[PDB]
Amino acid sequence: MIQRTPKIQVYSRHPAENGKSNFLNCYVSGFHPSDIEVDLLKNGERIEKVEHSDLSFSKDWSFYLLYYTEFTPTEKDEYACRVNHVTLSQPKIVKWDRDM
Amino acid sequence: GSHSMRYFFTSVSRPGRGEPRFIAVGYVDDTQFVRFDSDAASQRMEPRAPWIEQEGPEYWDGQTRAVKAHSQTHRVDLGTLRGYYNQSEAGSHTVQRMYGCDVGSDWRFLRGYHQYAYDGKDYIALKEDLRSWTAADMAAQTTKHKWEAAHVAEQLRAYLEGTCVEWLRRYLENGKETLQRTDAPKTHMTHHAVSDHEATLRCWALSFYPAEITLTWQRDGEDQTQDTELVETRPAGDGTFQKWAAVVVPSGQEQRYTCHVQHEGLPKPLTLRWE
Amino acid sequence: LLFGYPVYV
Repeated sequence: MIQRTPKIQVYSRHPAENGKSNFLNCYVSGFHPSDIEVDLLKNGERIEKVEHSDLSFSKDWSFYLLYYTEFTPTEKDEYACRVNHVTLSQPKIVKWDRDM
Repeated sequence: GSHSMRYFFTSVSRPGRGEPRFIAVGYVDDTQFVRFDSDAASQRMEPRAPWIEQEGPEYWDGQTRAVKAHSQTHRVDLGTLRGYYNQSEAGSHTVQRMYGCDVGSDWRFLRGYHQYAYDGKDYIALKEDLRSWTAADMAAQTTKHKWEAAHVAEQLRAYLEGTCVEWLRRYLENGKETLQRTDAPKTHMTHHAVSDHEATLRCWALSFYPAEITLTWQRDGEDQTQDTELVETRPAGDGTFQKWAAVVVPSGQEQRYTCHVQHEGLPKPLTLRWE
Repeated sequence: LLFGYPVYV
């Protein structure tokens, strides 16, 4: 059966500014089947209050989801998204680069 | 301009763990407006855009009834497809369904769709004439024949050409602030050094709606297609979209490069330069 | 508004 790897982008809703509230986003797209595991990490640990968009899919039938959480960025805190899916042998971790 | 309405349905079997997971979503252009999730506590079709929240209990009760009827037909479909493909009871499988309509810039019916995929691949699709079916698999022919004999296309034609576009127009009018708006891209560039002899110039487009956008780079006005890194347009989470495009610019050459942005929200396409 | 008639593959 058809299996497509998720593309992953990790980024903020607004241009990141220390001390200003924002949303950290992990966008997963182009994947099949739809079961995926997506966590947001703050300094290496799973963030607990993380929501997601309703499962939908593109013209070629592949799925996409946005995972998101309110945060306030600081100079030192690191953020990342960690994804597991049938196409990945081990969890893929993408770090947040306040420049991507 | 031109508009669309689409509904998207995903049903996933979960052998040994209960009924299939069923999710429906509806969109007008790039704006989600309804959802149903079979795992949620409400068991109702739910609003996801503010303009649909004032539709009232006849709407919500009837859309809850219709969407549950769609859940049940996919529940049966999973069992039907498993039989057709001689598949075991153990494995999880996926049916997806999409239907809907486009209107043109006159707001008249332009195109309609109704199509299914099984486990990520085209299963059956209504053709553009809304009168015939495209079916690639052998298993899919059984469905095509069943549908030709039950005149499913005729029923679908009447919906897509009538109800579907009438309700799209109602939504366009009722959500005119949301749906008939454009948000122009807010743009900028960043510059970051790879090494001493080259740097990455990234052109950003933020907060734009709708999602369709063209972002390119040129070098002395020649298109840099092969040498541009382009990422997929992504949601900001607030109903707007984001995209970027980057080139590697060797030293002293920033002035050669222009980033070109086309978007319905712009009064004229932009030409940006690092300078 | 959703299509109101059942379709089975």
